[PDB]
Amino acid sequence: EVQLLESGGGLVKPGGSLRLSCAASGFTLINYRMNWVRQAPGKGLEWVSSISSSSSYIHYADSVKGRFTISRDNAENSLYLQMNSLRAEDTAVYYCVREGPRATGYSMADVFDIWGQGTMVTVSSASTKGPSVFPLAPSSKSTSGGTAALGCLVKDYFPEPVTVSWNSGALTSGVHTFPAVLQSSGLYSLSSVVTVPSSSLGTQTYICNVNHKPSNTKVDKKVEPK
Amino acid sequence: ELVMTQSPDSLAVSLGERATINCKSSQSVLYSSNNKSYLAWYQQKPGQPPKLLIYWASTRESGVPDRFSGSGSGTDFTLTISSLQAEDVAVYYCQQYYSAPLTFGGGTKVEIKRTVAAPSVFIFPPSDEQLKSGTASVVCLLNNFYPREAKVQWKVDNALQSGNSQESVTEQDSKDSTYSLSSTLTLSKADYEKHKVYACEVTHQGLRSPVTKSFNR
Repeated sequence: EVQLLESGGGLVKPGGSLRLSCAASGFTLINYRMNWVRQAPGKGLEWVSSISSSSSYIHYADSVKGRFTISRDNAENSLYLQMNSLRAEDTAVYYCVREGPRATGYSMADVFDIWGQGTMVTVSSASTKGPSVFPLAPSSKSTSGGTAALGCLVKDYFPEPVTVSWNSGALTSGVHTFPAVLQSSGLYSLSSVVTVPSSSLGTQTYICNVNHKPSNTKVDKKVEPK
Repeated sequence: ELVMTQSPDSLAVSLGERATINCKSSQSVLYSSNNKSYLAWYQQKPGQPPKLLIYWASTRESGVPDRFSGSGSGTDFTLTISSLQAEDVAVYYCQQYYSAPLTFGGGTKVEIKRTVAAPSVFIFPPSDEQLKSGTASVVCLLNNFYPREAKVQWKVDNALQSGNSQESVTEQDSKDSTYSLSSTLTLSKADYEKHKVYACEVTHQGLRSPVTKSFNR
């Protein structure tokens, strides 16, 4: 009910620019001080920027100064980050976050008590490449006792992330989606597996739903036995 | 700029036992008047935003189970989870919200200590779909084992491979506290057809001796 829905992000060339936005539902922006926090793949959390309710007090982290403009639209219950002149080092997941209610204008700060799902931003010279999705067919060689393993190989894509769901979200138990690994080609590869009752192999349909937003690739591969 | 230093980097604790993490800040975050320490703890689980646990050093957020508790004042703080649960595995971050810019500790990874568990090993030959395009990926899967460390070795026609594989390991499972591992052997369709016996050889403390899964083609 109380939450922050983020949009924007994706692949951008060095020197390029990108605009993030966040929409709040379940509460009213006007009452809280709003921030952006980033987290680079594999590392810690870094405060990026903050904006008081009236936009009268605005601050930026050193690393970002001059290039980023935060702004706020209380009427629309929205928050924005305009990012210009982007660099490799700005590659990260960006979260919009609400500061707790004791934070006002220029007072002592409060805790980051509400976080958006985050938006990935990749600053790269390389053009995007959509994955190839290959089945990992269940067989007598992916079967142990009563359970069989099947899955999808999501190969040669750039940049991150790729999302994988099974049967449009229905199937979640037994699912192991692995962290992408970087290949020698400099492209990413990732695989998702599920373990299911052997008994069900003939009767239950198994599909993986691969989404790669950056290249507009939405693939739905059906995985077939033997 | 306040620097937050967490300790240890990594922690492993038996289920239901006690996990304690430390946070030391370069300066005191104790504010005279209100006498509160402006320190917070967050929990981050793989692929999720941090969740707030504790604020002002020792107050639980609404809805945070009481096994979570923070202590300390000024410069030294600790997060302790009195009885660790399988689902409490995450990276834990302290943050000072005392003076700007707000800063975070480098995070501490909290894992579970389980008894050793042997991997289930599965092998997958390349798809017809992928062969139709000149590439051949062979996938080896190690399912639900412990500890994390496992050695996966590919032998094509008994020839020990190298430089042609990638592996990936999941994060610790939030129910059974195990790991899974996926190793991919890639060959050009050409090289793939110049051989018969593809094999995955797995070595792991849960196995009495190495285990081999294979097939022909």
